[PDB]
Amino acid sequence: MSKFYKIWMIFDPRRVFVAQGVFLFLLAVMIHLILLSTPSYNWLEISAAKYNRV
Amino acid sequence: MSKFYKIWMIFDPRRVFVAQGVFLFLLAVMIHLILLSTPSYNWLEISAAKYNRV
Amino acid sequence: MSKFYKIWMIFDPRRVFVAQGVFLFLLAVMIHLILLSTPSYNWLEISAAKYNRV
Amino acid sequence: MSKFYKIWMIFDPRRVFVAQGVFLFLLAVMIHLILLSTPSYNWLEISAAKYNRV
Amino acid sequence: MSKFYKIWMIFDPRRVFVAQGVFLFLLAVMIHLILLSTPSYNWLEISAAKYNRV
Amino acid sequence: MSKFYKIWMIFDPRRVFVAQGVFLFLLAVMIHLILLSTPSYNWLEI
Amino acid sequence: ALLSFERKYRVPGGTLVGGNLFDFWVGPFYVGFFGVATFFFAALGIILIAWSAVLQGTWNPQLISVYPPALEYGLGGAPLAKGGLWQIITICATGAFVSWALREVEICRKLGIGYHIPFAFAFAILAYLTLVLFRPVMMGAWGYAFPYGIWTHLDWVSNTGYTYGNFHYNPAHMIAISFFFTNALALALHGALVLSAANPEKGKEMRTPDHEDTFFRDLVGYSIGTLGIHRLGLLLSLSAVFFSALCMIITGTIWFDQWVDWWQWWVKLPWWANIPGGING
Amino acid sequence: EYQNIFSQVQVRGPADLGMTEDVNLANRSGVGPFSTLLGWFGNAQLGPIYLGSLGVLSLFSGLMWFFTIGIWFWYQAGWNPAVFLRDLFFFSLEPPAPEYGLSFAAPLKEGGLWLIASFFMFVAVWSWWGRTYLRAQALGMGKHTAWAFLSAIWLWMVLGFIRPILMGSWSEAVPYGIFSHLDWTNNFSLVHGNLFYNPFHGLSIAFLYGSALLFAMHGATILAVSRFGGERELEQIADRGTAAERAALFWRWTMGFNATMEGIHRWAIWMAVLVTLTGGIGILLSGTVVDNWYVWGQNHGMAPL
Amino acid sequence: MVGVTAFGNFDLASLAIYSFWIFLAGLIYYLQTENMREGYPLENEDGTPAANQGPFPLPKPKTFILPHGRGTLTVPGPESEDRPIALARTAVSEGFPHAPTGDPMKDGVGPASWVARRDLPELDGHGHNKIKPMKAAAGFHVSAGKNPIGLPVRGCDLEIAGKVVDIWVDIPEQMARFLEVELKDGSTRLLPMQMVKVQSNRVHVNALSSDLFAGIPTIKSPTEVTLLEEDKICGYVAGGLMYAAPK
Amino acid sequence: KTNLRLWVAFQMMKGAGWAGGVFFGTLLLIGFFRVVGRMLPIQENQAPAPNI
Amino acid sequence: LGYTGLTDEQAQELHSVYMSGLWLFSAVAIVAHLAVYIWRPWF
Amino acid sequence: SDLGYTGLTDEQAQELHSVYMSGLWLFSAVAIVAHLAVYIWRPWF
Amino acid sequence: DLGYTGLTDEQAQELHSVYMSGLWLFSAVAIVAHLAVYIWRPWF
Amino acid sequence: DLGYTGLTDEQAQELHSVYMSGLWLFSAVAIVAHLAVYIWRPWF
Ligand SMILES: CCCCCCCCCCCCCCCCCC(=O)OC[C@H](COP(=O)([O-])OCC(O)COP(=O)([O-])OC[C@@H](COC(=O)CCCCCCCCCCCCCCCCC)OC(=O)CCCCCCCCCCCCCCCCC)OC(=O)CCCCCCCCCCCCCCCCC
Ligand code: BCL
Ligand SMILES: COC(C)(C)C/C=C/C(C)=C/C=C/C(C)=C/C=C/C(C)=C/C=C/C=C(C)/C=C/C=C(\C)CC/C=C(\C)CCC=C(C)C
Ligand SMILES: COC(C)(C)C/C=C/C(C)=C/C=C/C(C)=C/C=C/C(C)=C/C=C/C=C(C)/C=C/C=C(\C)CC/C=C(\C)CCC=C(C)C
Ligand SMILES: COC(C)(C)C/C=C/C(C)=C/C=C/C(C)=C/C=C/C(C)=C/C=C/C=C(C)/C=C/C=C(\C)CC/C=C(\C)CCC=C(C)C
Ligand SMILES: [Fe+2]
Repeated sequence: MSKFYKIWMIFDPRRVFVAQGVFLFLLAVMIHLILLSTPSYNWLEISAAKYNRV
Repeated sequence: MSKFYKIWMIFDPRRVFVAQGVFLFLLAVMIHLILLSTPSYNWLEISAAKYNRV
Repeated sequence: MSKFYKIWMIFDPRRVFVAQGVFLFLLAVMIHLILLSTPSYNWLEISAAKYNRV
Repeated sequence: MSKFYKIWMIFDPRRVFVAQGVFLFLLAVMIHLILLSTPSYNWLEISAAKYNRV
Repeated sequence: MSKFYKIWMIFDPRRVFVAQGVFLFLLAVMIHLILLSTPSYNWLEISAAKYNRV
Repeated sequence: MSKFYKIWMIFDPRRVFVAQGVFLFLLAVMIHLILLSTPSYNWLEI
Repeated sequence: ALLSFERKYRVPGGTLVGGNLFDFWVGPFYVGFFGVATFFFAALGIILIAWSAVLQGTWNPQLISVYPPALEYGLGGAPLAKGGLWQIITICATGAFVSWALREVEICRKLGIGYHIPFAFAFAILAYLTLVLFRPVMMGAWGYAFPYGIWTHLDWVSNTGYTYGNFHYNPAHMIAISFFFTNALALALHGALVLSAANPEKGKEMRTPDHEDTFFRDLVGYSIGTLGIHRLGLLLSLSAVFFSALCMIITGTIWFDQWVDWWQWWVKLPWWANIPGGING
Repeated sequence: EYQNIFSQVQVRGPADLGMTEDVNLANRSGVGPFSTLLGWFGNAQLGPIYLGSLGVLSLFSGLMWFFTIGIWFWYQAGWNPAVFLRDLFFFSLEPPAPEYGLSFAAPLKEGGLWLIASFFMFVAVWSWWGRTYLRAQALGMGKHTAWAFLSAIWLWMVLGFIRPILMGSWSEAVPYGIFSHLDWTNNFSLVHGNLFYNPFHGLSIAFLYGSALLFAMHGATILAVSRFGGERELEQIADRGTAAERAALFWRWTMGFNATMEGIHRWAIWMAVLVTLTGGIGILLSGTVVDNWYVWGQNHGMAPL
Repeated sequence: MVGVTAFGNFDLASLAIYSFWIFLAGLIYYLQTENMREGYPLENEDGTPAANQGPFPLPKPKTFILPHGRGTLTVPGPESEDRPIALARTAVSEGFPHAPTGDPMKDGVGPASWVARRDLPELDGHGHNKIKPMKAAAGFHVSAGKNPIGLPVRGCDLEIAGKVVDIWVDIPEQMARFLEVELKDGSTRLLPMQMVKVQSNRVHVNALSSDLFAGIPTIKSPTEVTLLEEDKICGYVAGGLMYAAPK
Repeated sequence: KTNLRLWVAFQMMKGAGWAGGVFFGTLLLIGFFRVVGRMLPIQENQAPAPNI
Repeated sequence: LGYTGLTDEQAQELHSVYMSGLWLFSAVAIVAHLAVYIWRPWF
Repeated sequence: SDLGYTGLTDEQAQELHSVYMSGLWLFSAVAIVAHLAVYIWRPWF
Repeated sequence: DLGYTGLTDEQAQELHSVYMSGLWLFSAVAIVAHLAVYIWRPWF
Repeated sequence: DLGYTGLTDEQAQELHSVYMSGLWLFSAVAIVAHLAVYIWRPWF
């Protein structure tokens, strides 16, 4: 549990950091687009309906 | 979190700066295009309605 | 901010200058085309309507 | 601004001159074509309408 | 104005003359075809209509 | 036209003559085709 | 400007037309007589595409289309706004392609290499001329050629194909498709093999051509070799293009009906034509 | 005048058994016969071939798939050899009817035999992929062939497995026949609007044409510099010679930029894997995301409104 | 998901196409930088580093480990010609040809150029020489073609220049690579197999006139040929196409 | 020089003759295709216009 | 970490001239936007 | 120091820039006159 | 002093003089042609 | 003198004289042809 630092002697930090960055960005973009295509969580349209911007 | 500077002992600053510039520009363009595609928050059409330009 | 000049120690000035010129020209052309696509900011058609030229 | 001449220490004059000539010609052609696409600035059709030539 | 003759310190006249001939012929052909495309200034059709050749 | 003859100290005259013959022939063919496509001036049609 | 080894190769000779005239480089490009011709024709064709876009009334590069003359003009000239711009652009394209091939010939003989590349390019030029010149001439109208638009020439492909029903019942068409698929497969295999030999597992020496031969003999029991694979690549590509040109040249000229109906000569062969079973019986 | 298309003299020597890096030599066969006909164009030697566990698995599964389709064809002919030869190219194993969904309850005649054949094919293809990977590994080479094959497998899996599952029906899959899968291709285009207006379809076609273009260019270049021993590219990578420089300078003087003796193969592998990758994506999007590609093109600036 | 858009007309297909455009730009950048491992930095016509170098930066070095203990190769790396070039400028401006100072075929410039490759023979997977004379090869014989041994060799001037003595064979590929030609003075030269046309009664060399055969570079060992010697021979024979056009 | 006049004329004519030979050869090829299509039954069976 | 071969003084001078050019470009752009906003505001 | 990548000295760069600016101002003056003529003939604002 | 093409100062001056003579001749012909076209059929 | 082509001044003068004679002959023939066509069928 406290020996999780041992992972850095098996993976080199460069590849892990690049892979993690790409993964995190793509996951966040996908989640945002999923929320944006759902009418109940499209915050732009919610704001449009709340303030009568139509 | 103080010693975040040691990232530059792992990542070449030349590659990171180019990648970051490309990423930031593409993200800004994407968000602006999202806003232009929304009938609200399209500042050009908002002003056209506000000043009776149609 | 007082040390932003060291980017020229990181990046070669002439490659940056060429890339910057291309980027600025393409950005300006993009914005002008976006304005010409908008009926309420196409200055040619605005002048056609103003002076009644058909 | 008084030291803008050092760009010729950065850039080779003849490559810049060739690129500049190509850029200027293409820009001029682009603008002329854009004007000819507009009904209210196509000077050939403006003269056709003015002198009643069909 | 008076020092423009130094352009021949930058460019060998042979390649310049080849490029200038190509450019001027291309431009002239462009303009002639542009005029021929329009119903006005198509001198062949203008003459046909003027002399009722049909 | 005072010193135009110095063009022959820039370009080799044999090559220029051959290339000029090619250019003139192609230009003549281009103009003749443009004339043929028009309903008038089509001397073959008439 | 120059590559580290380029200087010893730039020597005065190998031209077909002209001499020291036009025997120079502009940056990396070599510009002979046919370099000048190619540049003129290409620039004129591109500016004429732009002017056709102006006449059409669209600036969307995916909506720009230059249509050939209508069928009622036959093989004669047409007005510029209606069919003539397409004809001038076709002439410019043919000139640009031929001048490009001849420029490649000049470069080849300046470098002392064989003329395999201009020959291979001439194959593609001939396929283009089959679609745009030979088939329209045999069918008797410029209106059977395709338009110059990114998505409208796909409309030409679809209409031409569906005139004869499902078009991949054309037999030469089947041969051409098989050649294209085999070519893509062989290109993938060849690139992968050379890269796998030059980039072995980490920390190992480069592999030899013996290792490549061994790999393919282990996999499929045969290795064609290096000379063999390059010969095979050239021949597969050229055969694909040749059979595509053939299948289009026979389509509106010798054949006139559904190709699926062509495949019925085999079924109606006398010594099994009436046996009652299966699909066609 | 000699264009190096066909060899003019042919020589033979002792057969080359191959390298022994850490390949299990007990799983190799003997060398086959030399063929003069093949030797005119490439190598004459046939074999040896490596057969291992995955070779056995792939051969058994592929033979069973082939035999299942063949026995179904023989059944459709009524066991008549004349009808079998006449209506070959017209027989077809069809997937289950649309009303069965993804279920496995379809009868043998109405799509169950198609499921059996498909299972055999699945096993055969994946074991062959594993075989390519392991044959590369035994010789100490990189796994580029396995990844290119993985691209091809991606398109195959989308056509036969992934897309039918997302659509919720085995009837979406491709039948096993010569003319029937051509009919399937045409009907797939007709049902989904016009497949020409699928952008990934266009990209796939661009990369197929590009494979033909790049392969013709590269074969011609290597044959043109083969007078300097340019075909021996693995050595031209390690020790650059006049062949590589002449090829690079030809393409540089022609189109303004060139490749190396290794970068050109990088271009090659990517040009092919891209046709198959973009094709897989374009087929996956059809019917699950876009039902009418022409209308999609109209809404996306590709077709006139 | 048919008709589900996050904004505007942007659905999973639009997301896919834009993601692919980004991926394709990145892939093209990678492919060009990988192609930039030979011939860079760009040089002036006088040998100095050019002012301009291009839109793509030079890639990080990678090392090849050559087999049979031949060493390593790190590219990109310092690249030098390591041979004199007998060419003179025809113009002060750049972009014009360089004219040969002496005999181009002897000097090895133009289409007659060669590269300073390693002075060792090419090896096979087992360490033996890749290319051997068919006499020294064990069990090799001509199988199905016209056997060139004993045929006269005719140059581009339609004159006899020698006779074929042996065939040099690529042992792993099992293909003929060179023809060994004995001249009138009892000396032998190597001719690339790709540059000769073997006819019924003769071998015809279109690239090289009969007198120029004596000028072909020789091999210092009768039993093997190195990479450098192969460069010289192939470059000479190919340069004959341009530099033996008269006669 | 009269020889100079004839030499310039000969160079012009060489260029013009090569251009004319190429142009007329293309026309002869077009005529070949036109004739072989005239001998074919295209008139009886004409395809509809592919361009719309 | 020179990375380009420039010294400290060279980098300072190049950045000074670059910033002069950037401020000139920005001033022209600001005047253009002021003119457009007076002519036809977008807020 | 020089920082030059192009081989020009300081005086050479100054002279080249002077001539280039003369040409640029001539081109700009011609363009300004052309725009004035077009705007008088047919204003776009 | 600056040299890229091998021309001296006098050579450049003479070449530019002849080039400008040719340019002015071409421009004069073009001006006459435009005057004729504008009289025949003005475009303004 | 630049002398990229190896011609002297007198050689260039003589070559240009003959070239101009040929050019004027060609132009005269073209002028007569245009006069004939314009009389037969004017285009203005
Ligand atoms: C999201 C969009 C934007 C994304 C990013 C945008 C940012 C900018 C662009 C960045 C991208 C630049 C790409 C350039 C990379 C250069 C690669 C290279 O050639 O060599 C370098 C490097 C090694 O070079 P080397 O010097 O030769 O090494 C030799 C070694 O010494 C010894 O050899 P080795 O053992 O190491 O193997 C060598 C091999 C090593 O290559 C690999 O390892 C590839 C691994 C397989 C691909 C991963 C997907 C497989 C399916 C997932 C299941 C397994 C995951 C992988 C498991 C990893 C285990 C290691 O390297 C190669 O050269 C291979 C050349 C050809 C590879 C072809 C790959 C075909 C993939 C088939 C896909 C099937 C499913 C697709 C599903 C749909 C996807 C859209 O190879 C790689 O890094 C391969 C890159 C793999 C990319 C996969 C394709 C991605 C598709 C996305 C398309 C865009 C999205 C469109 C739809 C979106 C919908 C929303
Ligand atoms: C009316 C018909 C439709 C149409 C419908 C389709 C459909 C439907 C599809 C295509 C697909 C493709 N089409 Mg389309 N197509 C049309 C018109 C065209 C035109 C044209 C000029 O008009 C062209 C050039 C193309 C070209 C293409 C290809 C780029 C693409 C296939 C890639 C490939 O290699 O697949 C061939 C390769 C494979 C299928 C991979 C196979 C891999 C497996 C692993 C192999 C296993 C072998 C097996 C075990 C057998 C063993 C044999 C023994 C070992 C010997 N089409 C029109 C619009 N086309 C595909 C695509 O990707 O679309 C996006 C597709 O699915
Ligand atoms: C869609 O958007 C639309 C098109 C509507 C509008 C968009 C508009 C924007 C994007 C266009 C932007 C254009 C750019 C910014 C314009 C820049 C123009 C400048 C750069 C042109 C400058 C030209 C200078 C030339 C004319 C100078 C020439 C000098 C003489 C010809 C030669 C002098 C050189 C001397 C001789 C060098 C030798 C001296 C030494 C001592 C030897
Ligand atoms: C869809 O979204 C829309 C388009 C609607 C909106 C999106 C907007 C966003 C995404 C656009 C973002 C744009 C970026 C962020 C703008 C940045 C602009 C800056 C970077 C431009 C700076 C330009 C500086 C130039 C003008 C400087 C020039 C300096 C002189 C020309 C030369 C000076 C160099 C000297 C001479 C170097 C030599 C000195 C040494 C000593 C030799
Ligand atoms: C779509 O847009 C449209 C087409 C409607 C309109 C757009 C128009 C714009 C984009 C067109 C721009 C056109 C350009 C900028 C026009 C420039 C024209 C100038 C550059 C022409 C100059 C011609 C000069 C030539 C005629 C000089 C000829 C001199 C020879 C007759 C003799 C020279 C021989 C000397 C030099 C020998 C010297 C050697 C001794 C040893 C001294
Ligand atoms: Fe290869």
